[PDB]
Amino acid sequence: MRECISIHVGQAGVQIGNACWELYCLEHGIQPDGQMPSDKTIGGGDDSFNTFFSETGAGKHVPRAVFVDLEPTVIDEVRTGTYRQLFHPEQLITGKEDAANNYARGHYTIGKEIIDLVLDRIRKLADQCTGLQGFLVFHSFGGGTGSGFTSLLMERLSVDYGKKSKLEFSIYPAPQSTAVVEPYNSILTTHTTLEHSDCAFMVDNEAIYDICRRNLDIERPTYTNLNRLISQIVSSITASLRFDGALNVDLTEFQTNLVPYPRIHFPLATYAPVISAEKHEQLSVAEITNACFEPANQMVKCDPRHGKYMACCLLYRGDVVPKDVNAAIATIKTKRSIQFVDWCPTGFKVGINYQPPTVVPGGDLAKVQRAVCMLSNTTAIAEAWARLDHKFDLMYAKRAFVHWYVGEGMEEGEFSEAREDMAALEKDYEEVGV
Amino acid sequence: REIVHIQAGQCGNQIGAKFWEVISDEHGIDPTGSYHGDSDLQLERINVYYNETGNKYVPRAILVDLEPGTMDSVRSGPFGQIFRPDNFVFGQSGGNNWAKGHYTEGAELVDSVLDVVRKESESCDCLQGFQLTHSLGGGTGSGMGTLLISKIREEYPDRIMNTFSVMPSPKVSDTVVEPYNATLSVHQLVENTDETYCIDNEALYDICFRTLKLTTPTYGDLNHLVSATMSGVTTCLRFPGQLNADLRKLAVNMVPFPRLHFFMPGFAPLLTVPELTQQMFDSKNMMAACDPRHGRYLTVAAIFRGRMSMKEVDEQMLNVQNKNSSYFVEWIPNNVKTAVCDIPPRGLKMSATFIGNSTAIQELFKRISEQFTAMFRRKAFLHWYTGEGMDEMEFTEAESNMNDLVSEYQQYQDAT
Amino acid sequence: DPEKVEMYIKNLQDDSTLVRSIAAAALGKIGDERAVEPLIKALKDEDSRVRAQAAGALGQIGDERAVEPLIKALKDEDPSVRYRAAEALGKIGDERAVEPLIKALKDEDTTVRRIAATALGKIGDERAVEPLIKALKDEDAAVRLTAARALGEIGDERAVEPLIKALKDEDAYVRRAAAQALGKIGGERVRAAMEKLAETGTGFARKVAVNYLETHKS
Amino acid sequence: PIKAAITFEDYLEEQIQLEEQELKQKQPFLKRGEGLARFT
Ligand SMILES: Nc1nc2c(ncn2[C@@H]2O[C@H](COP(=O)(O)OP(=O)(O)OP(=O)(O)O)[C@@H](O)[C@H]2O)c(=O)[nH]1
Ligand SMILES: Nc1nc2c(ncn2[C@@H]2O[C@H](COP(=O)(O)OP(=O)(O)O)[C@@H](O)[C@H]2O)c(=O)[nH]1
Ligand SMILES: [Mg+2]
Repeated sequence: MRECISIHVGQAGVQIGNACWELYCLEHGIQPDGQMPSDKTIGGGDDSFNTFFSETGAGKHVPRAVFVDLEPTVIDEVRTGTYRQLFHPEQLITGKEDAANNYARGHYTIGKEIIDLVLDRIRKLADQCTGLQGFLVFHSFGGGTGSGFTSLLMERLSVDYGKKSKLEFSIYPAPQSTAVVEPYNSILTTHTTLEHSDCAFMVDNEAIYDICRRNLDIERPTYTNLNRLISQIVSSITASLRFDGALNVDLTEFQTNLVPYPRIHFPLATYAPVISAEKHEQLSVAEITNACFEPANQMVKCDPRHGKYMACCLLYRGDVVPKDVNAAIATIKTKRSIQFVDWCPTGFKVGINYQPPTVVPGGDLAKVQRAVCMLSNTTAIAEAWARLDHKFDLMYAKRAFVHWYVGEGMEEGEFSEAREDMAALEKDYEEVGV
Repeated sequence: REIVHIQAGQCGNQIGAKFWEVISDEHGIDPTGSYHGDSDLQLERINVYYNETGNKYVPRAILVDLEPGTMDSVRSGPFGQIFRPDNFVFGQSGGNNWAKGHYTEGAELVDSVLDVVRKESESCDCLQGFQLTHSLGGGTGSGMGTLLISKIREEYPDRIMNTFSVMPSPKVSDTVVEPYNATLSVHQLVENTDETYCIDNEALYDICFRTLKLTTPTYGDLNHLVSATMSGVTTCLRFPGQLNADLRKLAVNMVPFPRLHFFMPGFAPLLTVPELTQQMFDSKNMMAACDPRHGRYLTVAAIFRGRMSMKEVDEQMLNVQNKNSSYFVEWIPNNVKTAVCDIPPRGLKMSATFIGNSTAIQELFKRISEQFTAMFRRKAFLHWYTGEGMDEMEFTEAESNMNDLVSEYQQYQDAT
Repeated sequence: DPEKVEMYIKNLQDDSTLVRSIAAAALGKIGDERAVEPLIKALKDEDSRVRAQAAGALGQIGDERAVEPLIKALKDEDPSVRYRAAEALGKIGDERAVEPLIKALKDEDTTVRRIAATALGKIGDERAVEPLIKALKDEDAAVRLTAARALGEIGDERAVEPLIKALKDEDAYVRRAAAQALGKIGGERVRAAMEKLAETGTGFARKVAVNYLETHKS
Repeated sequence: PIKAAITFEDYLEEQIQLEEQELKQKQPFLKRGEGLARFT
């Protein structure tokens, strides 16, 4: 089998991790005390969903997950909540002084003081794996911990876990809220992580916020609303990894056929349907597939119509038959104009995970019998980087706030090195749109 | 988590006691230290300013004055029972001489203050830093207060240093040497604090007389404005949220350049969401005597307090930046942060507090520099400063540092 | 275009790993036999993303020169490279890849085991029958699916009894592939086995046996 | 109770002489950029 360690870094990472593991538990029939009455083997279970949960001798199913924060506040809520008994206490690791929205504090001065404990706990976790396939890293781009400590951790993982795949669910900053220096942390973390990451799924908080207001009629979405929606998307991506099926596409096949090219490893995710519980008829495979190409359902504000596709993967779940997907894909090719690059292989990769989408009780989403998540490697994603780079440029040209970083163990030349790398990444996207 | 509060001298202790009275009522703490509130929102971040033994919350406050009379007046007050008696550090002879506060009597007392600071800091899981209330025109709050900042800075260089500094005005105080004291202190604050809220006696006097129509203002009337401002600016620190939640996140988002850390505090009312938004950026509502329209905002923080729509606050805040885009630095994107707390201050249903890092603050520094230079050119009263140890070159260095500060604000005011 | 092929061949030696991997992918799409030797050199590239693209390109061109280098790429540290090489070996269809692909069925990675199984069926070599029969009992349903399909594709009767057991699989797609594979093999071995299943067998297995005897008459 | 001095620096000239009327009867410092050192 193929185990996967989830690492949740900083407030955004930890709070998203709470939403994911709450959903994984519901999807798999695991109670908050870790007991799965369903599991036939008590020393194991059905060793397919065992990719994400190890199994105690008592019959306790424990997430193969690490939660890390520089301040204790967030993780103290996990330690005293409904799932206080789901995770091991040593999998919840917290410092006392957070990074104060400063990449340099997360990566150098404060982050150093916790990194060795985190790696020891990952080395312990890895020991309980039959064959670790890799890591799933959840973190914000804007925070000092999410940016600095994630980069530091990714660098250290590469020494003795290099051969393992590393995928990151990253929260792209949006001011509607933002710390003024988030563009700095965002560019800094993207530059340092780029060479040690296999694929990075960005989730623009403004896009998720707007879907909540428009699709779920939530006047003032909280991070809970946002995280519940994000976790539904995360679940669809990882379902192939947690569920046994003939039509489910394995990590190796998906990462290779979506990000085969090294630096340009940022796919756009689109999820459908997003329906309010307040409402409801049944959406067909063709209807949910059509919705994948509407910009309203995108996780990052962008226009794939303005760019070229390098790869496209469709991850269905629920009452979905292959022949109905083939018919729906054929239809959209005759209406929509999905332009692929002139050197890339054209075609869609399709994965069908049989268990339909589960909704958290009380959550604003309706229960649907079929859902899809489209992952498309489009050059349009350069628009999102251009936005971040521009805000970085405005502040850096006047050296605004730079002193906070240079006083916390970081060299000023690292700003220009990170920015030049982003400018090269922007040029890479222009070069493939040939 | 914990913030250590220190109040030094006449002004420092009077406004400091008023601060504790105001936040004690908001948090449900009575003058005996007992909690008698009816909301869990109150005790969520109570540990930031109060120590617990259990059935008692005690302000983490250190009270310092070279003149013993000040500790007597604070002890006689309503909350002159909550402060821990051992945390009162009183001398015998005060006299508006910065050199006596910084080098003479004040230096003789400072180590005993540091002993209490040390003792408070021992019982703190995560000390955020220090908050000092003082005036800059005096001798103890100014001279000893800045000595305390320097000594604390070199004992705790990894902790944020915050001050509420009361800038003197000749329209309020008759002491001729106040420009010297203020200039000597500003030099210390430039090098040793992370954030300084400039509370200008010139603006407080003008507000009471011209806006509040009080023909006979007292220090109590000026201090009513100060306390309402101090409560508002610390709302972020005292209640749950995310915006400028601790002293370091606040400084990282408010201070683009290390020396440019002097804030202009504003308050409304002196009562709709559009009204609170508009009145907050009105020169008439500023606690520093500077017209914000005569400078640009590098960074701004706004705290709204009361029952109101966070949706309408977002609409109004986006609108005020849109309309006045010319007044904000174009090279610091999304430089205005908003916090909305449900608990309003006592006596008001809706209120808002502004914290701006505006280049217009140079108008206040120019005023002090003009007065200092007029005095220093004639070498007026230098003898009793140098007669207490102080060097003449410290006057020159302080003057040049303050003029450098003015020029930096002007540089970024005119920048692309 | 001949000038276009020559440009991508030179790009296989560029300092940038992105330029090298795009050139290997472009050369696979073009399919010129001039690129076979430079692409075999790109299989020994320091970067795995470049090695994998070169391996995929070699399957697309389909030159037998790449069989030995692709067999070496099957023992690669990166699973994307072994997947891309196993896929290319099945595509070229050289039976020198039968023994290496048989060992690849025991690979730690599911994508490799699936791709090796379907590549073995594409080659259709009778040597792969015993190893593919053992792949029917795989932990992953997608591997069992491709093993059942491959056994039908090869068509040796040794797979009849194990394919009849696959008609009782937990996965619905695996059971249907096994039934299709039994029909593809055909003959007296399958007919006699379906006769037994039509009277004794239950559920989908019985249904398949009864349907087989309906469409296979006289 | 506020005791105002101010009319402008004319109060300074009046007080330099008032100080001389009382006479008729009868340390290392912080340098500029010293705090900036904390950002290295
Ligand atoms: N989707 C989502 N975004 C979040 C969440 N929490 C914070 N964010 C976003 O992340 C950014 C703030 O970074 P944080 O992750 O909170 O900071 P951190 O990782 O804890 O780092 P420090 O604050 O420096 O300790 C902002 O853009 C927020 O909108 C969450 O639970 N979900
Ligand atoms: N706002 C305010 N200013 C005051 C108050 N008392 C004195 N001041 C100011 O404080 C300065 C006098 O110095 P001070 O620190 O009070 O006296 P010291 O004890 O000898 O240091 C002048 O700038 C006064 O205008 C007060 O209660 N409130
Ligand atoms: Mg945080």
